[PDB]
Amino acid sequence: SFSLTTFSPTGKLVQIEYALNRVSSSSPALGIRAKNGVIIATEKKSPNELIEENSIFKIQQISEHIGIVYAGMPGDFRVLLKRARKEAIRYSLQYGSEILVKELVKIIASIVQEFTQTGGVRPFGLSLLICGVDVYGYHLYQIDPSGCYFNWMATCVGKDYQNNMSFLEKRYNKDIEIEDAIHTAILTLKESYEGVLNEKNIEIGVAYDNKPFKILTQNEIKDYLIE
Amino acid sequence: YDRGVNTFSPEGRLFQVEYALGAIKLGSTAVGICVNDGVILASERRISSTLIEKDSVEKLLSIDDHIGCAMSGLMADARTLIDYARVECNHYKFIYNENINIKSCVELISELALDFSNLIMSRPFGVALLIGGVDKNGPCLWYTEPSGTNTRFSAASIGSAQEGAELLLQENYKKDMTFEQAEILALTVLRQVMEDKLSTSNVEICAIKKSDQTFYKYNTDDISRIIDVLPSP
Amino acid sequence: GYDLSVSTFSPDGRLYQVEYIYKSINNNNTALCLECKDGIICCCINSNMDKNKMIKKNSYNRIYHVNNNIIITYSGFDGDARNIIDRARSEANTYYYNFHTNIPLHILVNRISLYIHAYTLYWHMRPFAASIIISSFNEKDKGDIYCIEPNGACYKYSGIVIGKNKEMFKTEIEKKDYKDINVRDAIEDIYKFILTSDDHMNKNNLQNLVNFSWICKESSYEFQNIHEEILTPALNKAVE
Amino acid sequence: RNLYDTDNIIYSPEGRLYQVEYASEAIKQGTCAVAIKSKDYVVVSGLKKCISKLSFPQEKIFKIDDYIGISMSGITSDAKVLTKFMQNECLSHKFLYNENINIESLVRSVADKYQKNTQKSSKRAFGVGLMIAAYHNEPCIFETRPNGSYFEYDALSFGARSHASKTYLEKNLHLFEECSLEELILHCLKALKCSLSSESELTISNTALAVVGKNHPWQEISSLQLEEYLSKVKM
Amino acid sequence: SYDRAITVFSPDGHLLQVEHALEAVKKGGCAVAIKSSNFAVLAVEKKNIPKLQNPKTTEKLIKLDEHNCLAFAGLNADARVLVNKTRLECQRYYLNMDEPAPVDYIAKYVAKVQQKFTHRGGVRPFGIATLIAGFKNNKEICIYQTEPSGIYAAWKAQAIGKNAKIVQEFLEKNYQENMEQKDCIFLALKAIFEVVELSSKNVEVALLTEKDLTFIEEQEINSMVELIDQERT
Amino acid sequence: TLGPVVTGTSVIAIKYKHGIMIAADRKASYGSYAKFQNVERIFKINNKTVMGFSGELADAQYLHELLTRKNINNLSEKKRKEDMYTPQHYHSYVSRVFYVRKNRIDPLFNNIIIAGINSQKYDNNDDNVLLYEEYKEIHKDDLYIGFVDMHGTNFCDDYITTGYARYFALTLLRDHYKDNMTEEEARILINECLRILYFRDATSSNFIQIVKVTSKGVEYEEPYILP
Amino acid sequence: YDRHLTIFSPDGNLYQIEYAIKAVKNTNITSVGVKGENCAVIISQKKMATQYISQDKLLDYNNITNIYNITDEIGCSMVGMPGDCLSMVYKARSEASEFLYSNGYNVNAETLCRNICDKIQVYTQHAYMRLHACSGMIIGIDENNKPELFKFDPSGFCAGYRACVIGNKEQESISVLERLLEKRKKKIQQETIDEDIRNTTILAIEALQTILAFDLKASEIEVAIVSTKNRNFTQISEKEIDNYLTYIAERD
Amino acid sequence: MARRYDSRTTTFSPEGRLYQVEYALEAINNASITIGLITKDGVILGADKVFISKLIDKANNYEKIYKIDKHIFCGVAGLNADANILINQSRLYAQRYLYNYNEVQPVSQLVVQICDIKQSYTQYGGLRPYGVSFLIGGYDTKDGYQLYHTDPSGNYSGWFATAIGTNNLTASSVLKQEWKNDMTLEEGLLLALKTLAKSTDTEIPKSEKIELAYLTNKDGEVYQKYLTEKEIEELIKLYTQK
Repeated sequence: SFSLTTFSPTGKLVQIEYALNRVSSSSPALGIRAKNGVIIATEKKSPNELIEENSIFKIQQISEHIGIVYAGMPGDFRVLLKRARKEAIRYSLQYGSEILVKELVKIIASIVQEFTQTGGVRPFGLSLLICGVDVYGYHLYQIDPSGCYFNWMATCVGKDYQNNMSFLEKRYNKDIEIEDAIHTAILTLKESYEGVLNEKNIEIGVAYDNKPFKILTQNEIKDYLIE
Repeated sequence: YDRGVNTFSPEGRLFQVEYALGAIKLGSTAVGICVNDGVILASERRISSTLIEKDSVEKLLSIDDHIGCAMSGLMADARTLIDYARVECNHYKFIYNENINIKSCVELISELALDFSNLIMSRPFGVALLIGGVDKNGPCLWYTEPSGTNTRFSAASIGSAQEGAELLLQENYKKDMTFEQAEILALTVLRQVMEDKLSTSNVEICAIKKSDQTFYKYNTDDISRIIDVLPSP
Repeated sequence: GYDLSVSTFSPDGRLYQVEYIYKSINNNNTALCLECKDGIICCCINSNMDKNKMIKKNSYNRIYHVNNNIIITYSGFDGDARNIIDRARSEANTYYYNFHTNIPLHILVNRISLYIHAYTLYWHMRPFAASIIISSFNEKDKGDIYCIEPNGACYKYSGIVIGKNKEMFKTEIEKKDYKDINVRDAIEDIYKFILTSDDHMNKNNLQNLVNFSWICKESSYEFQNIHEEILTPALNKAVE
Repeated sequence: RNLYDTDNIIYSPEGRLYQVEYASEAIKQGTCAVAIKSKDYVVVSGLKKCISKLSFPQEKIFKIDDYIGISMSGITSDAKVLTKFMQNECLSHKFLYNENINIESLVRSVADKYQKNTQKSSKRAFGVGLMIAAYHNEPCIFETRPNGSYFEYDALSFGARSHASKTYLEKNLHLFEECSLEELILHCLKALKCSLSSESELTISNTALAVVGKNHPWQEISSLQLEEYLSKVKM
Repeated sequence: SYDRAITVFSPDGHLLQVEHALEAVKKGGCAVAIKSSNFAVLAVEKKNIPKLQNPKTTEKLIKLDEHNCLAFAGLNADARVLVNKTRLECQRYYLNMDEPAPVDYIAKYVAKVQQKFTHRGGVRPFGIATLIAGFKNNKEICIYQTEPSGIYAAWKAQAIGKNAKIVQEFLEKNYQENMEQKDCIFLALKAIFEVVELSSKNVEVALLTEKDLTFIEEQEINSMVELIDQERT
Repeated sequence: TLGPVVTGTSVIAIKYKHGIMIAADRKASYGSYAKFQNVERIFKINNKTVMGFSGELADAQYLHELLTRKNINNLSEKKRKEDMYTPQHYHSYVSRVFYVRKNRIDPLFNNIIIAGINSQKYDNNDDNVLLYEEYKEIHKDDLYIGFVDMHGTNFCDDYITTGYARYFALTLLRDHYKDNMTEEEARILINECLRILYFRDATSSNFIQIVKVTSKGVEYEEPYILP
Repeated sequence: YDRHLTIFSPDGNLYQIEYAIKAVKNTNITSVGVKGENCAVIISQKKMATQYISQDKLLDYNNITNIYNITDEIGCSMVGMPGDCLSMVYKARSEASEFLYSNGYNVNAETLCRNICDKIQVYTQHAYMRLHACSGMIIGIDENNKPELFKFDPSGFCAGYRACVIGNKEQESISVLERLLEKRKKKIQQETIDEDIRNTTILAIEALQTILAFDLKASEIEVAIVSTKNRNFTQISEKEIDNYLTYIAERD
Repeated sequence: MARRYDSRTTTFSPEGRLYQVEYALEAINNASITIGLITKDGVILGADKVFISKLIDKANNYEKIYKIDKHIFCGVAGLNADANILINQSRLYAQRYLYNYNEVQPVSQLVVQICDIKQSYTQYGGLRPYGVSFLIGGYDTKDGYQLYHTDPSGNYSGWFATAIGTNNLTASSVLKQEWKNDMTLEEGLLLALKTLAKSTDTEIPKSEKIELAYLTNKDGEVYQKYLTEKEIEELIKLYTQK
């Protein structure tokens, strides 16, 4: 039991750097917040139709008002999602009120950070986006594999994410409608994607202005494909 | 550089124990002599300077009422054996009323000097004891090298110049020998391996006479009397 | 470069330190076990013990049993095998405490196969280096012979040789349908192999090196070391 | 070679485990010691080691139970550990029940103490082989290699020059049918003499020797009594 | 790692990871102890950035008990952890013995824990060499040096830290026996910066008596500093 | 193990010239209600030993499993017929079981009797445990009749009766037992003991099981006493 | 050092997992399972995995099966190293029984596959284990009488398909199973009521003859339907498999 | 065991330092800068925010100047990933002390208590040391306003004005000249403003990259942070004064 994550002579944790290069080469996820809600979206490259798409969806629900989406290793997501829920449940046992995002993230960040340091374990190879609604407002957090976290208006995490940033930087204003937020999110996934067949291969999860976090089903995505 | 502590050489010996044998060639060149009247142990003190109190530095400890001991190699790593023996030795005296056999007392030290092998510490010691006591079966004198091979000597020497000291003992020593001769035999050996002065500030004679069967170091008067014999100046 | 630890897969996928074991057990004393119309006969040719000339007459035995109706031989490290047998007896005892019935064969083999396999999964643990043959006979159902290799892989056979000369023995066992040849006279056919098919290191002086026992109708289907007064008539090997 | 050697888990590409094969030649560096099985008695003699002209000879023969005694050859400390195990095993059995520990079931309990030091990577296999000489119902001699393995024998030799000592034993069939311990002890002592190289120290009353038999608990052969045997050896 | 021997034996027989620890000590701050009839003065070296870094670092002159100095030298990171074990041990003894811990018991303890770490598995040896000034059961002042190897010895006047050889040879040639209150301070101050400049900000000297260790203020530290340069001129 | 509810009753184990003759009724009573009247209380734990029983039934079937699996542990590591566990061994082992529990306060209420032939002078070196001429004389010193009270009290005699016969059949035995009796002499003596018990002992009945441990094996039969 | 299952390669990959997946494909055992209307079927090649052991010489092939059944309702067809396959079945046979014990109803065909991939991933993240080179199918019937089919790999991945293949022919089996499943959908009869015998089982069988070009001797496969009206993961006897092997004069 | 793959993170070097700790100092000397000032009225703390894009919230949250208790706040300068573990921990120690001794923990008893956990990772366990070193400021009834600078090894040090982080030599250099011993809060802010500016070699800061807070006990440890709307007002005095 010894740490596999070691400081390189230049001060860079070479192990985290290697994990990031796996994050930055996965199917791009995406999240945007609006005045009345927050949107998280991800692209799922349409595979051979043998697979049932509706059983591998990446956007997952944490609690009543908190959803999640990742960009990286599917294996380390299921383990982190499952252990994210239990911590969310544990807070709800002690306190009646449903957990609030700003410290749900600190719980996860202090969990991902452990494997950055404790021995015999590699860091998580994924970047998460936790979006939710809370009495302090809407939220959209991102968690690096390193464990460091940021608060975002909107961001992209998967591959090709550097220009998708520049795409979103010029098509985002603080006062933006939730329906407008989608058409500035579908296009940025539509423009980034190659072989654009953006139907049955895209996942959308919405906050809906203090309604339960619902994932827009296949009916509710074509009608958002007017453009 | 890399190999673990439990690693056999392509010849058979362990590395660590054969490595530690270099260490025990460092400290005082103590000499212990066993005669039918109780054993005697003497050792040296090359005091570093006039500052050191010369009284808190000791080369000849006392494991019990009736067992002396001598040091070599890592002195710091040795107290953790003497202290360990001092505990088990009294532990033995509690459960069983009689004092301890040296063969048993030396045995339980050795069973710890190689506890690093794990059948709790993790490296072998760098010491070489010269334990000798007057329990029963007459006095004894043993030698616990780091590799745990305790051998019952009759007059052995430990330390940096033990090779030259074990030669003088191997010649002059005879089994039929009285205590008055035993004391001077040690000093003759030390006189031939130390620096200029055989004064009270240089030697550490202690003995456990078979009459009293109690440990008894020599003060400045009981030590100055011996040095006057001086067969060859 | 990838064959140091057992826990690292070789880039070809062929997990080394498990195939290296196969070389080891393929260089130890052979062990044979085949099924006859009445019962299972085993065999153990300790062909590597001919230097010693000081062994007791029939001390060294590899035909271990368990529950007095299941025969466990082996061919490999004499230590690693005995560790498994202790587990095999322990696995059978735990069954009896909990079910008041001797453990059926086709699950004892699994609970050993898991035990063998579980040691090939760690930095520290050294994988076992001994194949195992587990067998038993029933009157209602004819016998069955399970062979176990290092890293699990229990298989059911109807006759198997494991050890140094396992190859050309197998070509010689299948000459006859031993499932019809009786056990009583099947010993001689085994001797006609060991005498010739072995590495010429067992000639006319093997009453001590080879030791085999069966489970047949003569023993009421229980583990029975064969009395020497059966072996000697079976040494009617006068050939050429 | 250079790679498959560091730890005691790696199997060499030939299936040979080096670190137990490297600890199996520590016995080859131990002094000779011979055990001879009569029809009713077991005789063990071992040549002690005098590491210096002043040092007493070390110990080569140890007692275990009333009728069980051993004889190490290898790392002394690794031998001392197994004595305390078997001593604290026969005593336990003599306490738990009132029988005497079955000699075969005692060897297995010590022939599998080696293994648990072979499986793990944080333990080293014991260096010492043993000659468990005992009489329970029929005289018996066992040997346990550094790799977990044991056997029942009629004669032995360990290490120092055991090749020559084996020659005397591998040719002698007298031992079984030979009553008259006096003759057996001479049979055993001469075997040890064969190992002991000439132009060197000869067999003196400083070589360990002990017997155990029908009504004979494991007992040394006293210096005063062994002395007359040494005279019958030189002739 | 965790629970594995990291201080093992070099081919020459020495313990490398202790040998490096001694090199860590040399990269420290000099510390000096001086003995007298009953009082023991101590002076040390402090380096501080001017106008910042307020002098509350108080690295050396760690109080242990009512009457026990300590003026270490080496890794301050391995200082508080070492000291805080002694201050704790000073009390577990007082609780189980109902008397103040004698200095000779303390030095045995400090060296015990220091050597303990160079002997277990997966623990880095302390890179700190300490000297302890205190009173035994009989009221008798005694300075007890220590080294990360675990060895120790009393001293009439011992100096440690960066370039201990140079300061020590000065302290072993002009040491009286029963000096005055003022005389001891002057020898410590004169010696302490034979390896450092005369600046009175670097040296801070403290004095120990039967009761309530006293800290010497800047007044007579500066005034004696005014006397050392004129000796040098 | 808190209190006895289904309890056996007395057993008698004398030794006659051809071997042991241990007898026991076949009733287990649920308090004051003869719930079971065909229960067997004399089990074979070796080819040369039996094991008596009195007190609560739940613990024989416990102590039966302990011995019966220790027996096979022997039966696996047996090379010669002299490696078998003598009845002395069990009775010195059962004594340990009862004593070690007396260290705690769960005694497993019983009065176990261990009886068998403590010798190997008669060839039975082929153990057909799963499925199975003249008697030989036995020196009366090779027969071991153990006894273990639920306090650990253990000893051996020529004849040990436990449970409740210790007040009824013990008086008959102590003044009518002679060494080296014969087959029909022992049975009629025992039949004159159990017939005494059946008359005066409430928790005992007819339908005796008599077990003889002779030089050939362990034999059974089921008399029915005639008042 | 990419020897670890943990240290990310400089490009971010986990080279051990890719090695573990390779070892699965080295066994060259094909296992195909397809899902139908209220019926799921699964096949495997009923051969000993190609390993250091000698090839099929004297065994009794009535004891070499790549399909197991975790419970009376949930079957599976593990493929990989034969030692690891049995460990997966036993680990699966526990997670399914623990779930039943602690929840009072049978585990879903997908929760059981999701639990394993949580156990599977734990090996991947830590350094002192080894990847269980065992990827296999899991089939069963949920509480809604819908058939289920999930696939998991040496890496934790519980995607769950509608017609899946594991082995070494995934380069082409992605397409042969793709077009041949459309045929059943394309037919607009809808008169198939519990007609799984001639629509799903034969579809998987004629799917196997195309992935590997053998003629499918009846003693070289085993099929295990878990359709409704059985719901019990029964293994279909060889007397019935060879019936569908006679269905080459009119089917495919 | 797999000793081949070990790196011995808790072992010495041929000189006497520790490689992992010495490398951590390199890691914390590539992060942002953090400044601390002590005045006669209160302690100031300022740090330059690391900028990734304009889509951060940058309105209410910031990861350079955290909070430990009503009277103790710390400015991280190093790997922010593992700095939190010393925030969730150092907050406990300030609460364990209050739970035990029923008073607010003095700062100097908190620095020593958080360095020790930072220092036990460089002694044993074979784990990498924490790549974080951060100022701590607080007020006490014992000795008033206090500042403390810790290092990844653990060897902390009292201070009057410290500027750890990247380009700390210049920020220390400018601070060594213009810091009066006795000073005022409002005038204190502009000193921290200036040294933040010159450290990042810019005449005026962008007021969206710099973050400030102060304690200034008002008998309740009032402890105000700042919002970028208020920091604009501060730059107004920066042009006029400089």
